Amino acid sequence: MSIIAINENGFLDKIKGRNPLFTCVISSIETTLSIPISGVHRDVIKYTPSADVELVFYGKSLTLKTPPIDATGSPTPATITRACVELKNIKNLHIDAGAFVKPKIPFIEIDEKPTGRIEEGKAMNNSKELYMKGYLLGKNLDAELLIVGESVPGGTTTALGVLLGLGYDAEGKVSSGSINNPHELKIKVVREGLKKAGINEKSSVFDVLNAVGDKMMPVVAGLAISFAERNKPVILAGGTQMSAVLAVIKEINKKVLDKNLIAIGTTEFVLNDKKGDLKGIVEQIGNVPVLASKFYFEKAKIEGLKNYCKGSVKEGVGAGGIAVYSIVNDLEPTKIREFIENKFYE
Repeated sequence: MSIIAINENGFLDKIKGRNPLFTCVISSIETTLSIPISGVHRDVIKYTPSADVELVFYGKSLTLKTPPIDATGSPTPATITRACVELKNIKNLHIDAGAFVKPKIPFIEIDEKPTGRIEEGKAMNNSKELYMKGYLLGKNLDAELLIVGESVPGGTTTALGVLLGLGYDAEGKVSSGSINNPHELKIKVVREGLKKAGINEKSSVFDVLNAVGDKMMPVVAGLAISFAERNKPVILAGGTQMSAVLAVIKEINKKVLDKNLIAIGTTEFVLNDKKGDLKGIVEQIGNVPVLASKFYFEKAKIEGLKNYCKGSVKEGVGAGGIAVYSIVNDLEPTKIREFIENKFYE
């Protein structure tokens, strides 16, 4: 309808009428401060993830005082997530797995240290701990459904690395936030780091993460496995990075994906990315529902939204996913667009 479904195997009936909790897991990547692997400008990259979740939780950013707009002038996808949170009354609580600058709203601290130098094969020490920290947290979170999103700048390069390190064919398939994608750079950083950590076929998932992952990933894997083991549906609210994460879920608990309980929820912009292949990556991982939200941003009064139609900003902060949740639960898609148009004064 206003949802694009790839292997909807009675999953949409599973998220209908259920009570959600939304959470966004934020992290920073040390590489990102010296190497322009991400589209977020260096001058503001440290502050970006907190500012995102502040907008979702509180209604405005508090470290950054400026409005939801990126280079290109596009409203950042937190505007979508917020819209949904306000129009569908979705309780939300956000998690820090290493943001350079911490949020000024209440947040769950899980790891205060950033993800490390990806090109040096030292992303982290404790992918297993982070996984467990996320698992145990999930037990104490009560909801009939989890929508778990992310906000990690440079996360598109760690998604590439982790998938490549688990032996998937991902090369032209993981993409970028922007239209421009410095692929040559990104893949050199990732391969450089797999080389240095000594990653191979015999490597464990915790090694690959430790080499080139980002800390958001284990936590979300823990969170998701936890809800899935309790027979609760989970929407991995992100694009191509969530495929990486799905890949990790498969390594830790292959038999959880046999339950039809974990879906990727993203936007039409990611799905229909000319420069990437979410569907393709996910076919290699397993038969998992992939669902994208339609925004009808072509009709938007605010021109920054139409930039989504071009690829200039595609997804983030669980926007794709929380909108899937909303739309299936009877939010008219245009209500999202209008919300954002009305809200643009703060």
